[PDB]
Amino acid sequence: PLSFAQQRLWFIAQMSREASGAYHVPGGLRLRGELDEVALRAALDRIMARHEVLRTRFEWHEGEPVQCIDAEARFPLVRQELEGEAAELAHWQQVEARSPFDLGTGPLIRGRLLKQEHVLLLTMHHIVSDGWSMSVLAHELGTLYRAYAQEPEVPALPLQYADYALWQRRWLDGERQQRQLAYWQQQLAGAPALVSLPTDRPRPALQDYRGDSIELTFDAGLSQGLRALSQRHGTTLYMTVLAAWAALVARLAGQPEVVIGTPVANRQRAELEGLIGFFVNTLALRVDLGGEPSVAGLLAQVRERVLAAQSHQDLPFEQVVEALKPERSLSHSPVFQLMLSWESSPVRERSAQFDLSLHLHEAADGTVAGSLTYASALYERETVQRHAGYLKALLAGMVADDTQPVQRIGILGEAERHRLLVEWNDTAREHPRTVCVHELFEQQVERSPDAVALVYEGQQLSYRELDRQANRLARQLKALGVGPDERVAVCTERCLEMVVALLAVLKAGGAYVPLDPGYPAERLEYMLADSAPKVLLRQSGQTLEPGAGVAVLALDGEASQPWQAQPAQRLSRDDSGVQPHHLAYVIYTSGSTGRPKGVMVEHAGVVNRLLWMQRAYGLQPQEAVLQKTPFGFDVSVWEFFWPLAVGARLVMARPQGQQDPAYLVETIVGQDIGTLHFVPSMLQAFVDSEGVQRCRGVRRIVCSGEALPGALARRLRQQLPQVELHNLYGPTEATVDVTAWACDAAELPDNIPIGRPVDNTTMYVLDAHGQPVPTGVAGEIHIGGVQVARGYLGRPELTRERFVPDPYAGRPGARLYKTGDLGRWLLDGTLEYLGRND
Ligand SMILES: Nc1ncnc2c1ncn2[C@@H]1O[C@H](COP(=O)(O)O)[C@@H](O)[C@H]1O
Repeated sequence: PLSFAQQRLWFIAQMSREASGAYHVPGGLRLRGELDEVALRAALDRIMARHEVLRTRFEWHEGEPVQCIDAEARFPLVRQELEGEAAELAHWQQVEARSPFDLGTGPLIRGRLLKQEHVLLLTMHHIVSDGWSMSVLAHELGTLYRAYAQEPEVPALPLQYADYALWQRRWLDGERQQRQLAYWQQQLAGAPALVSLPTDRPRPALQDYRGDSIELTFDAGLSQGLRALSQRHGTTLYMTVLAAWAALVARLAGQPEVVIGTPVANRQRAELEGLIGFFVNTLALRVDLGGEPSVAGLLAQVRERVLAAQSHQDLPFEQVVEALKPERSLSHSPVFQLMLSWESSPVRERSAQFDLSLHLHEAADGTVAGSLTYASALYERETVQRHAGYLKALLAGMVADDTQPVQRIGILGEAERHRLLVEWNDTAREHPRTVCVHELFEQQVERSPDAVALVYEGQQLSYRELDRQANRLARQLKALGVGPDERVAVCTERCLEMVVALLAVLKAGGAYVPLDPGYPAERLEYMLADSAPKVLLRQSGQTLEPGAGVAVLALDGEASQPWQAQPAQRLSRDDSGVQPHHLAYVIYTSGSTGRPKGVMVEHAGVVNRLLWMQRAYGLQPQEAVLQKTPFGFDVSVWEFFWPLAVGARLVMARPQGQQDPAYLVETIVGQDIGTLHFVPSMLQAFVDSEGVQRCRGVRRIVCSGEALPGALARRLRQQLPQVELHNLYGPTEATVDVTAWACDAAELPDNIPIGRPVDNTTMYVLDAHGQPVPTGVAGEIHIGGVQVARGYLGRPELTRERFVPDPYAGRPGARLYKTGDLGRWLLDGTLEYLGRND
């Protein structure tokens, strides 16, 4: 656990170390033949004196750096002889390119050799070489050894690198540099500053240069098909791969435009092709994927922008970045974060200057091979391998049909597709298919009839007492026409009679409609008329009048005494006639602006939601739950019926009690509350409230409704180290909650996942065309399974738009709910909430 200054200074110190080796040009060469250590010195010294760059040093001389060219050129070759094989070669080769040079005075190109089988290692500094110059140096060394092996004084160089540098000084000052600057500032203006590729970990504040790589090859079949495809469109094999990778990245990142950089040799004139020195320049290629282009159309755009880029390749890329004046970040590279390098007809790269670096070359077999180098801090290895699979899949689709929309080509492999759709939705759990919500309570009454069921301000009802009260009212409801799918509105503040009413409606075979008296009269009257209930159960004191032939029964007070004359025996299953597919409640949701919609929720889904909750958290009969949520919110559904189904007691909070910080803590302590709910905003008030640390008896805090910030979860641990924090997600249209995540990791992330689907529930992250997206890609959350509600009461058109057929359940008639929520799968099979679709 380092401090902030130490962690910063560590990343600052280790950034320089890994980047210190990134300014070298290594190269290996195995020498087979006769042991000819005599014919090697003249071939190495002649090549040194041939290129005045290799024997050039640099000094300070009053304000600016200057070049100090020397006369004689001697080669600094260290000699050894190793016993161990693989482990020894990798160690000597690593420190060969890792041991720094002396740019001040001394050599800048080293060498090591050891043994009729030798190994000539060569390493140059980037200020006097590059990738092209390394192969030219080995090209020259092979000829000079051959001329020695047959024959002294071994074609002369046509131009000096200082002549190139002197020409560049005038060109940078000329008006051709100003035109090339004007084009690049035009081409890259307003381009996206940072690619939003899905990362397995959040981006570090300081760019971590730790890298790794994977190997990828295109077989001869795909390689030939890409050659033929590119021939049809007048593009090179590089333009085709560039077009594919950009389309893939734009699709994965959810961005319309993608900027990909490419190292260019920058030896335009045929005069500098044999020269050694720093010549590479970088070009930033802005590829647009908007408008759903076709494979042919995208290839035409890339072909034009690559040709336009290669015409303006003299301008140094540093002057492009300086002109664009971007918000330079310490966390990512400027202008682009992805590089594609292409070699034509080395050690494993562990340094990552960019997020992804795709290196590809054309092999001898006609196949295309290379590597994909990734930043270890951002991506796991399996993510990068899936990324490489997408590219190969996208390339194959471009060959199979170059007229289709490029952004709709299938890229998912069958393994990942089956994992997303099936494996991560393996939630089937057998439950009694004929049990209704109230029957869960009735089964518990028989097990513990004298146990405490309800507590409200010094009043108590046992399980038997509560069941008999509900039976009496349920028989009165039956006498007023309450039955399957019929609604019973309930208007009351919290009290014992609130739970009597809810249980009585379910026992009578109907569905309850909660009417919170705190809402405006106009709102209550709309819901009362929209639901068209048979009966209105009303607390004494409430003045809500339905008219319209609706029967009004008093819920408490002297006016409720008549239905106490009803027998307290239970109604038979044939008397109420209710079944799990019948409605249990209609709870109105606002959604946005306009009239609220009544969500019709059936018994079977509620039973499944309650049975899962007990399996996951194991509420015991001696525990207490706090009823603090307004009963017009469906979170109250499990507050009511979870403890009553398992034997625990439900403590009804004082009306508007959760808004008093003193009352909440005092009630938690005074009543031994073990489980309660918070929306994240009110959990913040709880952890900031006086005396929250007194609540060490709390067992479970369930959080839902809003995004749960990781900092709040971590803050709750410091205040109540014993409490289990659980993040639950779900809309009303899918029965309260459909995913859950326990916040029990030793280190909690800033984005707390919403978790994994609950029992008999499926989750899908789909694109605009209803197709599953790769792991980590954002898409719209769709919910399947038994908890999907029946629909919106009296809104068949809206029901049809949001409750769509389920093509993935493998059973006819199944339906999905389109949530309007954005989410993504994490690589560990957990879901992450990202926001609203609009
Ligand atoms: N754990 C959660 N994290 C983020 N948003 C949530 C969570 N739970 C619920 N929501 C949001 O609340 C909506 C449902 O609210 P409601 O239907 O009023 O219960 C969801 O569609 C989400 O937008």
